[PDB]
Amino acid sequence: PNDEATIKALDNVIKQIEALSVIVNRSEKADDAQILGPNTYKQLLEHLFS
Amino acid sequence: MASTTRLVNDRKQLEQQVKDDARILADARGLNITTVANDSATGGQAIRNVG
Repeated sequence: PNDEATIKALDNVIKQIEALSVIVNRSEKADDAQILGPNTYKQLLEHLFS
Repeated sequence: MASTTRLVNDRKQLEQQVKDDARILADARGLNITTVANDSATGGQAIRNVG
């Protein structure tokens, strides 16, 4: 057997396993809420007499 | 026969775990269904009764 192939295989396996165990999962999404800007009422026309 | 003989299985388990936690957190964004129509006609030769 060639002893220069086992070392290469071990290198590849170790490097792959270590590259797999570094990536992390993290998100920064906001919430579905709203802003609710200001508002005022408005009056409808009316007629008055006495 | 030592801890070095458990690297391939370790990589398999790690791959499965990474595939799982890459999908647990991924956002769910549903698409809009389109391209729905009646386009499944069937051809063939008629009967053409003689008489």
